[PDB]
Amino acid sequence: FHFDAISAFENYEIEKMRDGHVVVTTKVVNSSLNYYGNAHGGYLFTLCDQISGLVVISLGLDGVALQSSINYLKAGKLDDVLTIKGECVHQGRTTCVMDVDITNQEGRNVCKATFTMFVTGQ
Amino acid sequence: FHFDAISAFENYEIEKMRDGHVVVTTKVVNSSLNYYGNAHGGYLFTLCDQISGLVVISLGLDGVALQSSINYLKAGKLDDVLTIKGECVHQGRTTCVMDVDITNQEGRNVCKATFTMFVTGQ
Amino acid sequence: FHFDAISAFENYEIEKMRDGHVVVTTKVVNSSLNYYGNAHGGYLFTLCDQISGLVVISLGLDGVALQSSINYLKAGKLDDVLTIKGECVHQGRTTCVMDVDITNQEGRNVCKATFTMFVTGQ
Amino acid sequence: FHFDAISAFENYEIEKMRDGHVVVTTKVVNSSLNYYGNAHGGYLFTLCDQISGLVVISLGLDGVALQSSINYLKAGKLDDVLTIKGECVHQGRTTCVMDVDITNQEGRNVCKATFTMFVTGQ
Repeated sequence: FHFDAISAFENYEIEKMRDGHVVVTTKVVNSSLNYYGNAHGGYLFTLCDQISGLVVISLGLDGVALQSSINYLKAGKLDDVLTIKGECVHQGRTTCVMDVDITNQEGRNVCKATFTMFVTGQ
Repeated sequence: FHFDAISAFENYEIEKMRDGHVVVTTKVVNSSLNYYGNAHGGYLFTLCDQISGLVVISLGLDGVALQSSINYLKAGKLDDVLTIKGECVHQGRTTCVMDVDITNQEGRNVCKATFTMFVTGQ
Repeated sequence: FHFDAISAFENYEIEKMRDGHVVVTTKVVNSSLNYYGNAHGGYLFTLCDQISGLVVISLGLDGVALQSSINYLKAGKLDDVLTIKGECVHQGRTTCVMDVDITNQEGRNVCKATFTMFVTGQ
Repeated sequence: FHFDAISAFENYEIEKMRDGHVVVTTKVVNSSLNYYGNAHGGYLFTLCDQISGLVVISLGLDGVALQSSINYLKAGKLDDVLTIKGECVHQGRTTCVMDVDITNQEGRNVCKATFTMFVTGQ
């Protein structure tokens, strides 16, 4: 019947962004959560997708989304500090593939995603 | 270097929510967009994921995310009205599978996603 | 330690192959099965992938695989007659997306897959 | 109109199978190929899926397939020696996630897949 907006990156720190390697941290807040008080499925995905986009930028490329996949491994909670790590695992002539993982402050794996993108150009 | 928060469902209309069938509409606004002025990949995913969650609720179930997939077909733009349609395509004893599609106001297909969930219970 | 080769399409009937629409039937035999006597995960995928390839051919296109996804819904068994139905759900300038479903002789849904392909040309 | 059966593991060597780690090699032969003389999409998937199944066995578990994904990176060719490497990247109470990669004899990455399985038991 009613639910609040889901928001992502109301806070973040770019730790690394260089040559296809990206690390970004963010703290889980109330707008990150679903009904059950866990990190929203869309929120966690958006975290990964954005970092994927940064990997692409870091390569001097312009990209457009094609297909994306995600596995949910462990719930995120309010006040968790999530470390988002992106890597380009395949750079093709016309496509790129990015792998992105999220771990919490205890080192536990939260989710893992893969992004298949089309290279719009340089 | 810098980017704004990505937000989803700052506005929405639930048109249908009954027995595994869900339709929700929303208007694309500035917080929905990426750098290039298109609907953000995470935004479109979050739209689908939330409606998937509603399909599950509409069945009287509690669900937890496992794996999710999305295909991006056509860009969303500022002021687009996006119609989000969810259906449970498989209700298993212990898992559910939801298909979710988004179409714009011109009837064009924007994206399509599939959600594989674990049934936490009734 | 030891396992037999997995084989697909040692028998098949093309029922329909026209303008992006494909239906193919096949009977599950011993070489289709895994250790537990169910239709092998790779076998069911191969069934879908091949029919996806036929959808592409039926459109007068040449395609190359990019990314593919599958959901397993119900086990296939020896002597099942599996109906494999393929459709192009999106024909883009440079990519295609195919949806493929398998149902058994009792009308039950066995698996469902999605193929994202690159158009090599006409 | 006509096409030959697609077959997988008509030859193979298990190099490693221990505690969630699996390496298997196989040589690409004529029955592995599609129309265009490349390794068939279903063939490469079947290679990965089978090794995923071995990872699960190596853990003393019984598994059933749920959802699987694959990215195709570079074509396989006749006489290629493909090295298939599987790992369990997440062992949950009720599910497992396997990552599987294939590289050819030149060290080039051919494809990469992810398997989400349900643990039937011990």
